[PDB]
Amino acid sequence: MSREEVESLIQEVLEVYPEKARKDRNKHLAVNDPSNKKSQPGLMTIRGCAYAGSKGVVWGPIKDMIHISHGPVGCGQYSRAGRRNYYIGTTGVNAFVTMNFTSDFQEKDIVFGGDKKLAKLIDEVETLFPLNKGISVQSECPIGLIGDDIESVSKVKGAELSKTIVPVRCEGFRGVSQSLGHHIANDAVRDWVLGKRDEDTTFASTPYDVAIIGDYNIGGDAWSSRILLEEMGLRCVAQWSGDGSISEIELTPKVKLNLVHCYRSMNYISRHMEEKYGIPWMEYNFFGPTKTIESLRAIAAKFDESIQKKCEEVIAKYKPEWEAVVAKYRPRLEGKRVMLYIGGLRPRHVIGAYEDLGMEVVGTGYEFAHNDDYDRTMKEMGDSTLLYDDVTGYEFEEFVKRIKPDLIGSGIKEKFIFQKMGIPFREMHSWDYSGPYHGFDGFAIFARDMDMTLNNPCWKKLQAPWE
Amino acid sequence: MSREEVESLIQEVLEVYPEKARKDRNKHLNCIISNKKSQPGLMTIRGCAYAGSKGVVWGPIKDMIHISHGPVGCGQYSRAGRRNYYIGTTGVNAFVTMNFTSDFQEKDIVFGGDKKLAKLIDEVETLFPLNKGISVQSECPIGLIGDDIESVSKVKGAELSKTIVPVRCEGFRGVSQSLGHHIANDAVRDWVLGKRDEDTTFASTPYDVAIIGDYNIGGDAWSSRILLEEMGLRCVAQWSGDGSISEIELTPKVKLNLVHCYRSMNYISRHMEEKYGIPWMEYNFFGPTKTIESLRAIAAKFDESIQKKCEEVIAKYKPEWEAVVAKYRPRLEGKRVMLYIGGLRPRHVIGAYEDLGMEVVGTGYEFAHNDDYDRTMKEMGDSTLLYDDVTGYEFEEFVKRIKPDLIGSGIKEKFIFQKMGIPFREMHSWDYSGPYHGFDGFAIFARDMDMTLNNPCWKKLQAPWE
Amino acid sequence: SQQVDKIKASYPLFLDQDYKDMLAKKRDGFEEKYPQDKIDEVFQWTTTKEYQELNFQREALTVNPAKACQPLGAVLCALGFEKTMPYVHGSQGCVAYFRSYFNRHFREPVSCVSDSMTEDAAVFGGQQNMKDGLQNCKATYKPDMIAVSTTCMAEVIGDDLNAFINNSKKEGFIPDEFPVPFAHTPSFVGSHVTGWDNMFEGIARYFTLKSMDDKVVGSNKKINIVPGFETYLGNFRVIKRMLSEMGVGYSLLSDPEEVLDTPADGQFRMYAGGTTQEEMKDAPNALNTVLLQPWHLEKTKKFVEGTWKHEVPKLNIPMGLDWTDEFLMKVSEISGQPIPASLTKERGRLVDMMTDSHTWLHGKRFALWGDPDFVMGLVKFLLELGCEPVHILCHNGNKRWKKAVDAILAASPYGKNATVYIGKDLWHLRSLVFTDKPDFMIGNSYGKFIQRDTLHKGKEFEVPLIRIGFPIFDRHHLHRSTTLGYEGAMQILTTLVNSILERLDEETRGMQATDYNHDLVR
Amino acid sequence: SQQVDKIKASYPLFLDQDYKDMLAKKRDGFEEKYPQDKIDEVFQWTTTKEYQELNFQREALTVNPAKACQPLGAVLCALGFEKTMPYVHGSQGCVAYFRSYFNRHFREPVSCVSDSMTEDAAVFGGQQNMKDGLQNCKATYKPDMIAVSTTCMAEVIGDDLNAFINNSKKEGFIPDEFPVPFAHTPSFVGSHVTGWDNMFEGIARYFTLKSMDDKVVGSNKKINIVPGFETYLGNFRVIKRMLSEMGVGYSLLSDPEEVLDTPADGQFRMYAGGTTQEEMKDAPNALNTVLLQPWHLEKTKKFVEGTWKHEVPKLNIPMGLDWTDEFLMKVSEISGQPIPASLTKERGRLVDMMTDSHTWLHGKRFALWGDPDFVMGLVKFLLELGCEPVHILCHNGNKRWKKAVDAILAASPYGKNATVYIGKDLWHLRSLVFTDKPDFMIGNSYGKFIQRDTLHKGKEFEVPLIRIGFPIFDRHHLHRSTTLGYEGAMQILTTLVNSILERLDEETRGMQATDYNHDLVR
Ligand code: ICS
Ligand code: ICS
Ligand code: CLF
Ligand code: CLF
Ligand SMILES: [Fe+3]
Ligand SMILES: [Fe+3]
Repeated sequence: MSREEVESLIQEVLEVYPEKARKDRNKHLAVNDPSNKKSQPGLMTIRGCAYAGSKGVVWGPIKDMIHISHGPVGCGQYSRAGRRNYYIGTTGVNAFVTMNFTSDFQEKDIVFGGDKKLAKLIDEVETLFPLNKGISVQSECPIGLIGDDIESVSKVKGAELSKTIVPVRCEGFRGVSQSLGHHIANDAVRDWVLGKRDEDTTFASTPYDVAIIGDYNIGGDAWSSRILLEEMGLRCVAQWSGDGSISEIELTPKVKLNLVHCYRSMNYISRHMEEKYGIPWMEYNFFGPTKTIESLRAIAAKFDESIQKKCEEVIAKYKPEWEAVVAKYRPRLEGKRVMLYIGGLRPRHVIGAYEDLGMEVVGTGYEFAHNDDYDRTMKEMGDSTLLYDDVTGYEFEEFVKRIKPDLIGSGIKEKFIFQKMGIPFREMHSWDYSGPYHGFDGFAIFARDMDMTLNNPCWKKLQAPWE
Repeated sequence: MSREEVESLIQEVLEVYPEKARKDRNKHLNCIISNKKSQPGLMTIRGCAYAGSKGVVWGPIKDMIHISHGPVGCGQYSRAGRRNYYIGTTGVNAFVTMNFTSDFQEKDIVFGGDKKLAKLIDEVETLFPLNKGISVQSECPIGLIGDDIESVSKVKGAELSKTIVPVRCEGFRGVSQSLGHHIANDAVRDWVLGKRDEDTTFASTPYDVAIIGDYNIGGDAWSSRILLEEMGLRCVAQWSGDGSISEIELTPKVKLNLVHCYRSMNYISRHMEEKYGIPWMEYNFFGPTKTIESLRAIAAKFDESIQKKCEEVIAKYKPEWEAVVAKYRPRLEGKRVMLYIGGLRPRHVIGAYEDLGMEVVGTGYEFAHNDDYDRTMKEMGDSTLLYDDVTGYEFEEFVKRIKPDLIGSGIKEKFIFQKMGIPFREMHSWDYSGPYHGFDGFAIFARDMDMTLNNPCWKKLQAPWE
Repeated sequence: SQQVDKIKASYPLFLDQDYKDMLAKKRDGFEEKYPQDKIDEVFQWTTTKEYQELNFQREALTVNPAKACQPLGAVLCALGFEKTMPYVHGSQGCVAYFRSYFNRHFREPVSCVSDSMTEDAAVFGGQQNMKDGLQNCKATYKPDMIAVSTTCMAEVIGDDLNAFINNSKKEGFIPDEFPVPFAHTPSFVGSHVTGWDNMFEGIARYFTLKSMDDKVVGSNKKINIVPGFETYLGNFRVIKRMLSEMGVGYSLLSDPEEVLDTPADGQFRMYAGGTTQEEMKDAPNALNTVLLQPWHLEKTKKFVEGTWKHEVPKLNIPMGLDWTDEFLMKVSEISGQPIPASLTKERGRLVDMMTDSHTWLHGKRFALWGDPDFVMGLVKFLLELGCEPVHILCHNGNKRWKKAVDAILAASPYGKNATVYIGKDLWHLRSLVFTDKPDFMIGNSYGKFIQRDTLHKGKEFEVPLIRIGFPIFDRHHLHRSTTLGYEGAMQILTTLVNSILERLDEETRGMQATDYNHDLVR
Repeated sequence: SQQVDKIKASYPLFLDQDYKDMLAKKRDGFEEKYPQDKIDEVFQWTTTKEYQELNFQREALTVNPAKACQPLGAVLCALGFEKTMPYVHGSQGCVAYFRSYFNRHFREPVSCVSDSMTEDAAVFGGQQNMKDGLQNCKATYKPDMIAVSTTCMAEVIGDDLNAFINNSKKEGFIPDEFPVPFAHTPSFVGSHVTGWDNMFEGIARYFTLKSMDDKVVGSNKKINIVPGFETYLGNFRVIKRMLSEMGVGYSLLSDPEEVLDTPADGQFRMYAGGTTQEEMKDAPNALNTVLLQPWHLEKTKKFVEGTWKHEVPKLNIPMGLDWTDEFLMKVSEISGQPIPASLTKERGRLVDMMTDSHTWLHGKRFALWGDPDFVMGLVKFLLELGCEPVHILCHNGNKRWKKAVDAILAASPYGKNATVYIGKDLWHLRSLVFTDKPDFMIGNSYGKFIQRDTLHKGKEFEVPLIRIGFPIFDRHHLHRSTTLGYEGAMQILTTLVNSILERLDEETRGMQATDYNHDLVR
């Protein structure tokens, strides 16, 4: 499939739209040559809201704090357990990630405000959950619309109880997607948590302290990243929102380097720690052997000879392991074509792992990326591959019908559509209840999963022998 | 249900039969005859001599391997059918729930299975080293084809210093499970019981007893034993219920044999008396009244010490069984039961029912002899119904007229009467509940009769639009 | 490390000694974790009656709820109509969540749009959103009907749906005749079930209200059946099956059976089956309307009685023996169709299963939860089985309902140890299953975390979950089951007795320890 | 001791201290038990490859067989005919056993009689028994037909069934025209499946061998269906349901489904439903005859082809996707009926469930057993699911069968690690699940003792049993399930995925240990 074939496909698809939608969507579909706008109403965007980005993504994973889905019951219920941010803890005692704490707004709270209810709740949280190490209040749509002052309540109650209480104004009507949620969340960490130990000289820093910024530990992804950096002699003082603690966050200003995986969700805070604490940051990729190897090497290069050399040891150690996974899966997956649609990082970052298995990504796209994400993406995709920002359900269905990829990698709302069309589908958010996919150990699982689905005997059994 | 009424029912039911059958069945319906052949084609509830020997007497003996010798059916249908409970590591040192079989194919029928039995004895010995003995339970073909399982047992047994018991309990022998018991009693007597006749090593005490004919159905022997030892006695053996070979060999040293199941065990008891002077007595551990009566009778046989302790035990459980009657009796008061079980239970549970104020309006046995019916007429009410080797047709017709509130019989009867709307309890397997023996057994027995008879489901058999 | 022939996923990869060490170091080094002995102490404390009293005094904090919000039900109601697009006017985050939540439970596509109201609509209203939204949806997804619902954003700013829809028609965004029924579905009033009711009532009003002048109650000779919020495909199919067996003409309003179960045959079908617009228009001509789940269909009842003039029968949800009997007899009455031989047999086969299984079921103690109708039916059935529904919890239940259920309980010896809880949640229930330990829970997937908590206290305190309800996300295809009718009663019975027997097999699977009672036959 | 409010049955009564003490004393004095350390040592020995090799060298000893004897299958065959009494000529012990075995599996009455041959008959034959037997049975239980089989006593002494029945007719004990088909059914040949085959063919012969002159292959335009030894009600049911929705005229020869499921309505029905004598007589006029379980219907095949002149289609048991497709298309061909839209969709739904559940099922390893047709169908379906049928045991399988299955395995990368065992038993299988541990067993209730053994070696060695087959005694109402067709495939698929997911939930229920992977959504 060629250049003006992709261009004519785009026009073909856009023909169905009313003119306004047409003109807009046209700007959001491109063909590659090596964003951040509102969704058009009624077109079945796959996007979520600012609450998803703040509660679901950034704060939710923080293990030992209680997060309050503040507003009506919906938001917190549908997101409860929704995401696979893994963690070690005693849930309901010292850790709370999979629980749904909510202020469960009823009409009296809408009509007269929930700030009073929130103060009551904070006390209730305190009596019933004495081992919590902090609270966050994730505002749902009504909180801002209603004119509550969660900040006042947070300061007052925080003062009274000597707790870190973070107000987060991540109401779903703000921004255009879960992206602004990340930014609001980053700012809330900044304003209410990150400064707490500014005056603590007490932490015994070493020249090798790093923090994993933007790894939410999906299926243990952060754990299989950590092990590698640790083996290379670095100390990870903190994992940002993936099995994360509040103390780890408060300690993050002591480190020597911020290692950013998820640029999109956490570049904001990285920039800030740079300005304020002088801490430099760097982007890395831990999807597949190739990327993991160059990342380990770029990170090692930031330190002194001992680390450069532990790096080389680590790389040598895993060589036989990753080299075996390919010899076993490579022959089963080479030349297959993958279409991706994911959120703000993985649509670009998951290309190298595919290529290590001889696969090609013929189309990719993001829900909520900005243009700096697309600048990064174009480097990674082939000429004439399809790019789609905030794809509509319709557009996606149509692109798939033309391109006929062998495998699609996207979310839970896309899964069952393509499976019914007979295209092997892997969930590229929840790692389809499998994973981790990060690091060398994650590559083995990734390889095995792409293979089991794409080469599954079920895909031959769609059409009945009589039609 | 009056007596002229009962006799009228009896005659009416019999009138379906051809004459030959009618004249025989009339003889078997408070007199009565028992232990005769079943009339062909009439759907007897009885089993065979193999069931009586392997199923009932031998099977429970946990540390021996019991070979169902013949084709594959018998062993298979009897695998763990009976809830004879044991403590042990099954497949290593205990083997009760396993099915061992010589699985006869045509070649073994045409040429005989004696060489295959010799080969499998070797294989048992290879794969199950910790076994303490082997028994060989013959199925129908073994005798018919003229095999000599005795020579195989004697030869191989001598060759391996191992007790190998040949049992001629082929299903064609006798008329029921009953002869199976006897064949099995004689097989113990001839190949096991005498083994320690020259042994002076066992320190007997004046309080050694043995439980004879408690097969530990749902733990029944365990809930019996406890009470006897809490009365001061030492139970050296339990016959066939969590029973082990050494126990059986030690039984010659006891002071007294406590016979629970008279039918199945009287044979070996009488023998122990003749050969060893060991006296035997019958008892009942079903319900508070009987257990009380029994504990006392068994104690009065020894002295004072055992008699004080007997009275201690009685007081020690009086709160418990009285709580049980208080709870359950008002729920079961004046309810009427019809029973049908094997050769003991059809009389022995009567008292236990009466302790909950229920009336047994009918009872009968599969394979009892006249001595059992002698015993049975004392326990049954005036003008109640007796039936020996009841036919399917008869039992159905009796229940339709008698309309009992509860029926207590076996697995082949269960689902018939449940569809008729009558509460049914299995009084062989205890419907996977029990124990029913002793005072702890009484508690469960009481809960079970109530739960079933007063179950909400029985109100629901008729559709409201009908 | 991985061994390429035995690749390990998260479990049990992280159990490898190197991972174990790394995690221990992470903790000790940076997490400032409470000492384990403190954690244990707090855990034991959270199992006490003292924690419980305090847990039960909560007024502002809800922890682990057993309900979701209005538009979720409105969407489910809408999918039940022929070639209809559910449309929620408000913020888009809601639609992503509604679609994902049902996607997880049904394993299928769940189609639904938003009109993406942002910051700016919060000030000036969402009129332009409705105008472009409707047009765009109609053009792109080609539904015959658009069923409009609302998110809390659009509720708080008080958008007049009616005006906006009329203005969209008026400005020519969508043609005048195009069906756009609507409902206001505020997340801060009642729950998901309310949204179903509101939506259905909106749709019924839309096709019927201004047409009543020619409707003769009875002339089509059918009974309408309104299923309510229903997430078991079987329940839908069992109803129609039974009515077809009786030869009863019916008109199930809101069928989402087809579209929640399309075949995987090489094509994705966005719409499938459903109640036709013609069925909804003709629905006043029916002999009567039966509400399968009347405790969350109050608004629909008022409308059907008040406007259609149907004497809605006083029927409970057709769950269990008695209530399935009542359902059938009422249908018989209304339609003059005799209850056929097949249903009589089927009922007796259920009764037969009851007789066979009663000894294991007798006196078993249950904690349970769900929507009000579902819960009361399960309560009823448990009593019929001779079981004890000891903790009955319905977060979204109301006072009158609670009264109705306490009445049901008072009418049976098996209700004596039972308490109904309304407005309470799964953290509340957690206390109750520690302090007054039942044998099993009957609930939705959220229950697993309760079972996990009980196990932590010890094996003897573990309360196993029996997954019946919504949502069920950690098992596959149970959404295909049936809980209504004799069929559903058969399934529930089987699932109860077998959960009991399997647990017993687990407890008696100790070699030489407990396996004396590890019976082959039960 | 007992608490009147909390009465303990055997479990856990005997865990009480005073019983624990009492059992300890009983052992140590009198039992002369091998010491525990030796017991443990022998147990570990029995799990080894060393033990396995000796175990597999057995020529004479069978331990824990996975078959029953012929007359059992004859009885089941016989119960499938209208108002027929099964009658086993020979000794009564057998009949008590046959009835009990089925009573336990079906939880229903099972009616069958014996003639009660004793020692006396061993010397002089069983003629008088047959004479008085038939007469007595006929008068007492009033069947329309008496279907005679044999026990091994009667076989060994060589009673001529034909002559005996003829002499009972001659001598006036039963009417000349009373239907008394027979079959010799030796327990020492084949197994229960063989008994079904012999009985069916006896009944087929009885009704057709003389009448053949007026028979026109095809004239009644039906297809005959012979089910074989079948113990799932859903299987008889699904075959009828599919053929009916396809509009195919058919004649299910020998159907027991009514008499094995008779409502509890205040009556006991000895007889219910079943294949009519008129259908057996009209059966040669069918277009063709389809054998649902061909590997144990050899004699029946020979007769149907040799005497009725039907070209019996070469179809496998309709288990799994491909074999259900092949079945429907062959039926379409013969009947001239198209496969309706409803069946086409049901198959699609089945494939849908496969696509949704494939990631959990992929590469899962199973040990399995049962009858030859059942086992191969289940092998077939496992392969289609992407699962590996590692240990395939069929005690009553033959060499040709083992070849057929090895060919099925050979055609799939999923069959690469699989071995089929014929003439082997469950104590053989117990070694295989130790030395080459699979994830699950698919088997009948005898499998529980293997699970118990694996558990005893350690939790990580436990192989859970998934109960599919016959007999299932320790769960309730599984006899009502389906294993054939798309429906049966859907059920098996759901049971497998869910057994996998229950097991993982057990393994990840450890607070702060394994719970990291105790996901809400799977
Ligand atoms: S945070 Fe972001 S959508 Fe960077 S909101 Fe989303 S666990 Fe995606 S592409 Mo779900 S920017 Fe993380 C993401 Fe990427 S939830 Fe996960 S998979 S790497
Ligand atoms: S042995 Fe007998 S049939 Fe005495 S063969 Fe039978 S476990 Fe019955 S009435 Mo089943 S003479 Fe025991 C008996 Fe009674 S198996 Fe059990 S219940 S007390
Ligand atoms: S964007 Fe929660 S789901 Fe909504 S309707 Fe009122 S309760 Fe229900 Fe984002 S923040 Fe939440 S998810 Fe929406 S509400 Fe806004
Ligand atoms: S009375 Fe056995 S079941 Fe029969 S037919 Fe050959 S195998 Fe089968 Fe008693 S002993 Fe056994 S049970 Fe009978 S056969 Fe005789
Ligand atoms: Fe699906
Ligand atoms: Fe039944």
